[PDB]
Amino acid sequence: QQDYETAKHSQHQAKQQAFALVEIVQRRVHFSYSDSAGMLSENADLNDKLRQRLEHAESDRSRAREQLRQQQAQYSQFNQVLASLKSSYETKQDMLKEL
Amino acid sequence: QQDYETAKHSQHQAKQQAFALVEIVQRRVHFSYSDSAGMLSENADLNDKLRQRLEHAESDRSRAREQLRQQQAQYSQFNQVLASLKSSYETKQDMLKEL
Amino acid sequence: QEKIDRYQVDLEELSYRLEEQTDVVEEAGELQAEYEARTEATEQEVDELKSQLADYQQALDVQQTRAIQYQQALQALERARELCRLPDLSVDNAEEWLETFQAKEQQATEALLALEQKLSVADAAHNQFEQAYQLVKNIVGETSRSEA
Amino acid sequence: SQLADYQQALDVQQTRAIQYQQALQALERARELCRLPDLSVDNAEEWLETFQAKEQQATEALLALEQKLSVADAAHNQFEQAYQLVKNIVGETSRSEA
Repeated sequence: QQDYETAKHSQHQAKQQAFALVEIVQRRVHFSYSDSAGMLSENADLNDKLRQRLEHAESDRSRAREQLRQQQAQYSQFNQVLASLKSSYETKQDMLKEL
Repeated sequence: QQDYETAKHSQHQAKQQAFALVEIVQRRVHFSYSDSAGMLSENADLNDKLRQRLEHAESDRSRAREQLRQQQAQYSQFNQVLASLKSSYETKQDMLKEL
Repeated sequence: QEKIDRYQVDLEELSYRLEEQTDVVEEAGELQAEYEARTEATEQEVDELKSQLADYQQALDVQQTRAIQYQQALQALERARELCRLPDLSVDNAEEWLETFQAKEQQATEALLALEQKLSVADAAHNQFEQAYQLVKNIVGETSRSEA
Repeated sequence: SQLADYQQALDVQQTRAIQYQQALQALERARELCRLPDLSVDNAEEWLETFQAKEQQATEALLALEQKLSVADAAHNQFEQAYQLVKNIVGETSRSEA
């Protein structure tokens, strides 16, 4: 029982640490607001910096677009090959039934 | 799990309200000069009409996104059935040529 | 011989099906390209409208003079006053409310974590229960838990 | 929208700056609570899965422990009955090994 309460506390430690890490993962984009923090500090016309950040985001967005396109192509390829295996196994099972 | 679900809801609401108060605290300084004032609405009319047109463009673009996504799906299933047919026919042809 | 004939018939039917499905799939692919082209066209129309609107508003909005700035503070205060059931909520007392709701929030997190610990042990218990059940089903097939 | 609605008047910028402050604070907090000054947003996912595994191992540990306690509700008599039965069937043995 003593070791059990000890383990409970250790579980609590793991829980808190994991919860923190999760929170940061949620705030993952917020760290991208360091530019927003710097941008806000301008306290004057800053549409130039806005446009710069926008261009950087556009580049990243297109990069992710290609990432997604190739990824979905790969996934679809795997899907067709899996389906081909499915159909082939069905057919083979059928010829086995017949024989 | 139901209990934890409710607890998570409560936690989210508390966190949101806390962030709202953090925002108030930050904007206390901006309230500090709440007396100031400035000009406004110099070019609203054409601006506003153009906002509305842009919004219509947004809505149509969202429509297009939806049709694109659903069409990608349908294409995917059609391709999968095509691949299944491919495997089936190929396996059957292999069986016949074997015989 | 007869078996070969049957399989030849089967191959004919499969060929017809493949032809038809290839037709449908080509139709679907060209429709997908169509809907892409249309969607990118709409995207570019939206981007054009946004960019040209930005161009038009350029000179309008640069000269803020930090004098329309505080209104954002006004809306934030009102949003909090609605979200937080504190009609008395004022920027002067907002700090006590901040610390108080932070205390409640961390308290809720701790209660949530205790709930999570108990939940995370009960769930794994259930998981071993279900894994045993699946093993039973695989080995013998359908049966109720009481039989497990 | 911000550039086309620069009338947004940096309110979103205010919120994002405040959010960055909170994110920095949270990163710090985790670095302490996890005692991982060696940490970054770009790899925090890795330590996150890592300590998800750790919390897992703890959870199954504690789960086995909970069942062990739940069965430990068993009185003393069962322990003696079982040990004597084992000692009869096999012969003298340590209770740690029975």
